[PDB]
Amino acid sequence: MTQDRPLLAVQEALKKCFPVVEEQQGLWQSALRDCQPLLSSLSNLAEQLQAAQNLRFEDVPALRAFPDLKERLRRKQLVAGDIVLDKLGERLAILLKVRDMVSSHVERVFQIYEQHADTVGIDAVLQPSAVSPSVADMLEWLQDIERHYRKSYLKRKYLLSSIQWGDLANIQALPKAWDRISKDEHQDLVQDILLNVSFFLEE
Amino acid sequence: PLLKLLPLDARDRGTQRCRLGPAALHALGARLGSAVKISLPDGGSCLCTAWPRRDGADGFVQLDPLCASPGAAVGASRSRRSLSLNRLLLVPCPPLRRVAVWPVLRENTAAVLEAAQELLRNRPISLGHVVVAPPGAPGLVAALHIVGGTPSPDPAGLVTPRTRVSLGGEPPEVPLGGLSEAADSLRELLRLPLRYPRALTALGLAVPRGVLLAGPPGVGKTQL
Amino acid sequence: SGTLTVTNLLEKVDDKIPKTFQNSLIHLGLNTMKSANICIGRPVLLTSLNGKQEVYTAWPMAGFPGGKVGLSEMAQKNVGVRPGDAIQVQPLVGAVLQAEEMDVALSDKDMEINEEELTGCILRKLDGKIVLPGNF
Ligand SMILES: Nc1ncnc2c1ncn2[C@@H]1O[C@H](COP(=O)(O)OP(=O)(O)OP(=O)(O)O)[C@@H](O)[C@H]1O
Repeated sequence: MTQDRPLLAVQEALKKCFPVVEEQQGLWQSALRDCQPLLSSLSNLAEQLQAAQNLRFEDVPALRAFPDLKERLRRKQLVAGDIVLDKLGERLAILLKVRDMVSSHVERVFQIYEQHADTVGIDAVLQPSAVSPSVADMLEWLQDIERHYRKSYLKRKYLLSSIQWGDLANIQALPKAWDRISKDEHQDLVQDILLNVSFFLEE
Repeated sequence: PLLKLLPLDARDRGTQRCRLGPAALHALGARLGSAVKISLPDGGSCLCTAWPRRDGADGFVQLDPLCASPGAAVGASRSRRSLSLNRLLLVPCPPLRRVAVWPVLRENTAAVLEAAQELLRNRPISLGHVVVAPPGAPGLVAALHIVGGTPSPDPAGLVTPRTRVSLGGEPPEVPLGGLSEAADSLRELLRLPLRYPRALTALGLAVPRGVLLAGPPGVGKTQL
Repeated sequence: SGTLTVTNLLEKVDDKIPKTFQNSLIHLGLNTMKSANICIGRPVLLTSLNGKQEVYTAWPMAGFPGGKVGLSEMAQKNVGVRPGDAIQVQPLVGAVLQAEEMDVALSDKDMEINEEELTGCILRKLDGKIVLPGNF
């Protein structure tokens, strides 16, 4: 009765914390599904601009009656490149909002555990059950989710910050370095944790 | 009481987590995530966080050295050394207000400062310690050396999201004789393209840059 | 207090079972697993009447007829089990440790096989499997 209130104070904090992670995981997957045809379109524009940069426009005998074609074609191609990149900065702002509110909720959970720490023993934290995992497993899984979101955001931000229009082999390799970022992570991390804690959540 | 040492799993690699049994956590009186200083057997020490094993069995110790003394990454456990318990201590961590780091970068100031804040976010660190970046980390900082701090990290302390990060810096074979005559003939050529911070761009040309060494097979040309 | 009856596993249901527990799995009812103090995700030990044993992972099924352990057909061949027999289920209180050297004997002999990528297939599809001598 005296120790009844401290453990149920941490358990409703975990119950509040998990569906927030489910909602932002849906937001993250929608933004990552939107990012790919923009990168394919940017690779097509890099191909067209490198093919225009290879060529001289006075040795072609038909193209002497239009002696200003190069900067006009270059101007239109680069106006389409600025559209695609501004659309891509919008997706990066969505990923930043997801990262910030996930980290604030995880810090709130660890603060309420630090407040209610010494009253409950180690043996109350370590005890598992037939419907729920222990408190220490769920806190460790929340810390893993936070670290995965931080690392994936900074890898995608540095790849998006290395784009220049003076080096065009980089723009045609960007498409596969994005898939190499997505293939290097721990596959299906959030869904397994939510499937493990769903019996604790519904009860 | 003696505890064995085991190699770490694939989920503890680069997480700064020490996996203890329940009797050792009862004897230390530690909570989850509290700071444990491990005095290593072959000199040096490291700082870790206490987390429990899933099995509940007591008699085993695993450790991941990330905040280490320099040249004290001796946590490989091929020979299976045993550690005694008298070598682990529970160390209080006050929060900090200012740190001082010296960075070792991989092969501007704002990106190096942003990568330092991002690595050291919510960690316990001590003085004269190397913080090593985990593999696959984004950015350009490979390591940090801890120099100083205002609440004095000699019994260590915790960096917070609102602490300040500042950048200071203080890092404290066969001679073969017989080729003496030709060893300095090489320098009278090659010393002048070694003292060049674009000074010979400003005044001069370029002495040759294309030397050739010849000799019988065994006079030690590669070692020269 | 330990003797249950075997049955086949419920089909479908492959969107409510985490991907790391796919090839090592038994299913149980919630009141049966509440009775003989088994937790979710922890290993259990299965012993038949012949003395053959296996170590698997429990999952809350919420459905299986109360009193029915569900095993796959490779488990039923490995322990020696027809569907409709008796089996002894226990939880593990000891320790599980990382193996480092595993002598395996190939059965029959197909094309001698690239060994290193056969070892890659073994260590990719079988992870977290608790091994005993004499199991397949
Ligand atoms: N002052 C010296 N002059 C010549 N040889 C020496 C001297 N001191 C040591 N050595 C010997 O010479 C060895 C160096 O051999 P090294 O590989 O440099 O030969 P090399 O002349 O470059 O050979 P190669 O003609 O096959 O390229 C040393 O390991 C040592 O055994």
